[PDB]
Amino acid sequence: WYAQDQSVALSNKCFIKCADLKALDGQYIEASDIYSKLIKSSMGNQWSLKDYFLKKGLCQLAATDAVAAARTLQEGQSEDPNFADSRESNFLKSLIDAVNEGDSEQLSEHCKEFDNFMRLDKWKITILNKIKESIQQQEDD
Amino acid sequence: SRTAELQAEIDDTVGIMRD
Amino acid sequence: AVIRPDFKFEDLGVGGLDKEFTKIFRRAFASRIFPPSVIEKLGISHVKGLLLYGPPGTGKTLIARKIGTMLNAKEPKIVNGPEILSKYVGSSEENIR
Amino acid sequence: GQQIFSQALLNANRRGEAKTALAEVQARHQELLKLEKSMAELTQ
Ligand SMILES: Nc1ncnc2c1ncn2[C@@H]1O[C@H](COP(=O)(O)OP(=O)(O)O)[C@@H](O)[C@H]1O
Repeated sequence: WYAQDQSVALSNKCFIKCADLKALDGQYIEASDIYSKLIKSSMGNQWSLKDYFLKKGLCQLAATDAVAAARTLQEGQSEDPNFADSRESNFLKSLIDAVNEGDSEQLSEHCKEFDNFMRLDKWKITILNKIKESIQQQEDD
Repeated sequence: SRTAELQAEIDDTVGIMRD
Repeated sequence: AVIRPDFKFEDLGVGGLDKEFTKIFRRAFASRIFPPSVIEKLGISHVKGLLLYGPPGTGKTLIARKIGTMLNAKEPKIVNGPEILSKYVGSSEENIR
Repeated sequence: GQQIFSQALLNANRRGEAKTALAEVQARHQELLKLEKSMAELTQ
């Protein structure tokens, strides 16, 4: 309804809440799609944008789709230079790398490194734990 | 000294925007 | 302590040089066999330097390699000569000390 | 009755090119990170 009213800002506040809750409910693909909408509505308008790129990638990792996460990283690095040089981009890259290697310890290290400089909120911790569990499950399987 | 002054100005502007 | 309780020198590779081994053992690690109290009671100081030399290819490096493992010694620190030198001023002397 | 060569040593003096400064730049980086964080809140 806010998008129809051309209130990009309220629409984004609502879609952030929607994507966050969808990701916490395990609907990671749909949350990633809402983050893609938030990115597109925010392009050319940046701090929230980095967060949007990171969260999109994290949802994709929680869906065990590291290729989509790598594409999201490349997209963000090409389309928004602030994501290119951001800690969020480097962190998402490091998480993609750890997921492709199946090294749940390296992922936990990168999480601690990131947390020391930019505190992980409860949402990121939950999603990162899910990603770690998916790695450990592949190791156990 | 220039960077510290810049930091001080940014902190003040953060305060004003928070208000 | 200073020599392993389980060792007899028959196992170690070095062969054909037995007198030299006895001389080294007698003049180098002998003073560190007793309890310390005797040495000061006798007024004798410990030896600090040992020098080995000979023609190229006689087995000295073999002795150096195997002595550490053979005689229950702390892992000896091995440094090649020309590795000490360095570029920046004071780096070499620091590296020695 | 004799000629000689020439050989180089050192780059500066007490300090060396490996750690040239190695402080005047690191602490500044910490200042710049603080700047970046404050800008993050201000723009938000
Ligand atoms: N008793 C021995 N005397 C001399 N060389 C030996 C003896 N036993 C084995 N070797 C062999 O000879 C070589 C020892 O030479 P080395 O002492 O390293 O030369 P250098 O005296 O130039 O250090 C090694 O290849 C080693 O395996």
